[PDB]
Amino acid sequence: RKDVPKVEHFATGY
Amino acid sequence: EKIKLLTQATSEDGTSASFQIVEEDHTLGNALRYVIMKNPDVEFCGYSIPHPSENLLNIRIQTYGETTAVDALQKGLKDLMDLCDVVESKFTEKIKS
Amino acid sequence: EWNVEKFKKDFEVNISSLDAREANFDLINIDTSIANAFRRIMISEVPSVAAEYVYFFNNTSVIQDEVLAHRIGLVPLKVDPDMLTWVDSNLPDDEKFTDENTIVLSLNVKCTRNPDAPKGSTDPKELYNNAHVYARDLKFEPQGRQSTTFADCPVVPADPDILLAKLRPGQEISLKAHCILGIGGDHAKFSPVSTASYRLLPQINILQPIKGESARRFQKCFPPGVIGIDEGSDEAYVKDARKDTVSREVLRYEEFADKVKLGRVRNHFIFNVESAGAMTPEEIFFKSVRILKNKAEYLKNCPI
Amino acid sequence: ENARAEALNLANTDSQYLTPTSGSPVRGLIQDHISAGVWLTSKDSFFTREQYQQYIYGCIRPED
Amino acid sequence: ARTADFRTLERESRFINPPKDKSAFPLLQEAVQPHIGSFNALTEGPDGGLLNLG
Amino acid sequence: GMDNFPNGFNAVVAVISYTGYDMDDAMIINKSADERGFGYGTMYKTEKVDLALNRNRGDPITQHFGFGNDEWPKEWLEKLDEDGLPYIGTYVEEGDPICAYFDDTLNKTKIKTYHSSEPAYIEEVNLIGDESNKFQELQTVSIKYRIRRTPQIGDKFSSRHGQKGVCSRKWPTIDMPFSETGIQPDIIIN
Amino acid sequence: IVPVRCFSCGKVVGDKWESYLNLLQEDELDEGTALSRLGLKRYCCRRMILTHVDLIEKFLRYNPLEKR
Amino acid sequence: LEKKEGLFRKHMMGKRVNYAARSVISPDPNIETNEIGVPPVFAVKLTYPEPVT
Amino acid sequence: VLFKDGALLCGILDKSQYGASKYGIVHSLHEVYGPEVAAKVLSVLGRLFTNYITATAFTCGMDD
Amino acid sequence: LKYICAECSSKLSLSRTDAVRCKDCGHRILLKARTKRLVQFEAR
Ligand SMILES: [Zn+2]
Ligand SMILES: [Zn+2]
Repeated sequence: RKDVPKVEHFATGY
Repeated sequence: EKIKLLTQATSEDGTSASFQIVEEDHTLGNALRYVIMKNPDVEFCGYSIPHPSENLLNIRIQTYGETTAVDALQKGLKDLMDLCDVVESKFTEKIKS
Repeated sequence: EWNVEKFKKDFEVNISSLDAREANFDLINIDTSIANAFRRIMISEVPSVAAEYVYFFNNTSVIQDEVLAHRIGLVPLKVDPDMLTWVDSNLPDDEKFTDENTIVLSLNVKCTRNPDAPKGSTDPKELYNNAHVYARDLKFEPQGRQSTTFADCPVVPADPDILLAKLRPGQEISLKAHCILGIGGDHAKFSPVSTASYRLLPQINILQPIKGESARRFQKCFPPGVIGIDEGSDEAYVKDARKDTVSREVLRYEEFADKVKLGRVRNHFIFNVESAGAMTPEEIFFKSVRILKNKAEYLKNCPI
Repeated sequence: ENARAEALNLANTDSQYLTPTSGSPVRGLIQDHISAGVWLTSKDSFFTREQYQQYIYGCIRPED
Repeated sequence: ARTADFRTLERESRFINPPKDKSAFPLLQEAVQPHIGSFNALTEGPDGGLLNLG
Repeated sequence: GMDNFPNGFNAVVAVISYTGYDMDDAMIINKSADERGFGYGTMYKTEKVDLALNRNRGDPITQHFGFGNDEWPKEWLEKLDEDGLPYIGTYVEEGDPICAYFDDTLNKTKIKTYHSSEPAYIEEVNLIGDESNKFQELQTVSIKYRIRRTPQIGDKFSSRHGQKGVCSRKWPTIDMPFSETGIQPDIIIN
Repeated sequence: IVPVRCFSCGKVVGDKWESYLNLLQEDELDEGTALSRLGLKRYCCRRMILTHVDLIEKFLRYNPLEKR
Repeated sequence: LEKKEGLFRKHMMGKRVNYAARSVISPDPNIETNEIGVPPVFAVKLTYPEPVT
Repeated sequence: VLFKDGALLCGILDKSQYGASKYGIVHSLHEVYGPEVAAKVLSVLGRLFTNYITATAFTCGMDD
Repeated sequence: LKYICAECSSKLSLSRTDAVRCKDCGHRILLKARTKRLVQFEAR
């Protein structure tokens, strides 16, 4: 079984 | 009108009383509670809402005596007025910079 | 003995990213009660203008009349609130509206295919004129003194690029709106602010001396602009608290669980006020504080 | 008024706090308030004067 | 790369221009297949479907 | 191809016991999110109106659509305003004149009431002809009612896991809890 | 039928549907970068542009006022 | 006068009633346990004959 | 739990103590002061835990 | 003037007779058409 393949946010004012 | 006093729960001397406010909510209630409790004279201060659907606020003030709870109210609002007035001047200056 | 003067001395502001659209000022040495009161007043109570009382003369589009009316109502205008007056709402309709208490909008769009269309084309603009209906199609036919008053203030949508509806050949829409002042709490359509929230300034309390490459991986957990590395002693330290979102990613790692407590200061509110094009965030904030002052004054003056 | 009195005094819910099946109670708070009580009454709870007075007043409302 | 996809471009193209060939998502066709097959075999058979035989 | 028939909406849910108006299965929608049009399902309802239900083959009816030359009550032209049928765009209240037919049996026109519960809008009125060459006067009409169903309280929402519940209360946005990013959740479940 | 106003937050996104389509199609990108360049940061806004079935194209070609 | 739908078990041991209503229930902790939530539509609908003293 | 002269001194509230359970604190309060006072106490507890839970909410997450 | 064909989609009118007959189609189904009529509303 092969695992599910993987896939290769700022504070306010930033 | 907007503000009324509850003679049902008032005290004979007036040192303890409860007030009912129309068209208000937590917004005014929490700030007013903070401002009034800033005054060391009052013994008990707090706000209550009958039911969320109704836009009614109930505020109860119990002083330590020698001061009418009505006076403790208008004392708080005047402090509140200045409290929301200092920010304007303080905020305006930072705009200039 | 807390006092107004003590509050004034301790209180300070730090405007960070003021902009014609967004504000990011800070509040310092103030209570969460007043901070939340300001937040709520900005979100709800601050008056604004939006369309309602829409009158339809004709419509045949796929979009229903109710949906179209609601969609038009959910539009940001440009006129400042301090140019209009409230409506008594207990008046005959003719008396219910005047020059200085409402504004009038008209759409009256008609769609028909243009014969000159390139072969094998699917673009609606080329296939038919007036294929899409945009906000800018809304006019602001004034009445009476409005012509003089709005000479330098043409009533235009704050976002003329929004897509009210799509049309087809033989498809026509004609309506007539009536925008009034809003109070926000009545309906979210009267929201001068997209969002006026705030966040308390995060506080990071480093206990152990974090040094070596272990400090570097500690640097990695937080956003890049938060943690700093002391070149003098290879020591991790806080560089900018505001730069950190509350992630608690360090708590996952067992090594740093005891080395730091992710506190949060209680008198440092990082306000973040977006806005619609009606008013600037600074103007709406001043409106909110003045509204609170007016509330307090009215409450004081009304007898019991 | 006879039916009013019967409901207010014999059929009122307060008069029926118990059930004749086994005498056990049937009326009370259920889930959210149970969790709230567990968290509030724990020793890890402390409240300043403002919070304490506010909770008491909001819970009581003696004017009613 | 990605495990799934919204296929917004395909959806919009299909909405604007319905196919003029074999319809997409054939599985729906072979999901209503039993009824169509029954009604066809009622007449589309080796010898008059099943109605002629009956 | 289910995408061609989408239903539901993505909601920013918060698994939180905050308002206290939801213990067993109730849930709370953000009032503003509703005002933004969080869910605006509508009801389309059609009914058949005709006068040949009592008519037999060889006996044309003395009554037919329209109304005139009588002392029919005024104000019917509020929505029952045309030579044959009401306007497509109208707000039908209860008991409103759905359609008017002039009758010679009584030598006067009679109308059909709304006989429903919720006021609705006319969405489509279409004219149906007899399959036979029964030209006559087309005493057969089908109309469609459009009903707007904004989600009030007690309207059953659900997720894709059987977690059905009712709208406990349209919680005001300001009183709704918010996050660091400023998002105010729209759907609250306990 | 693009949602004019963000349901949760309230940021106007009706204008941005056509821009999103153009940025996705004309220039080769992915949805995340397209929304970033479009100017959406919070997922409360990102919903109504990442997932919106444009049921006006399919729903519209059944015009009754034009010959088929 | 029948088995289960008879006049007894349908109009003598149970009847339709006036001044009654039915609806669905929305929980609300903000009301007293011995109280009920009456919408204003019912309030203008249900009436009580009360003499004037 | 150990009440004493109308004062909680040990333990915490629970479903057994309040809600629908026999020999609970609310049950004993009923036994002592009648059913009316017990009903008022239940109403007051419902109001209190509602206001308290708003101040500090309760939530379950995948981490649990 | 009204009563679109719904088959050939052509506006027409009736004369108390042959409401079926679309002069261009003859299709026995007719569909009414929205006119210029005031419709008040609420943007909520
Ligand atoms: Zn948003
Ligand atoms: Zn035709």
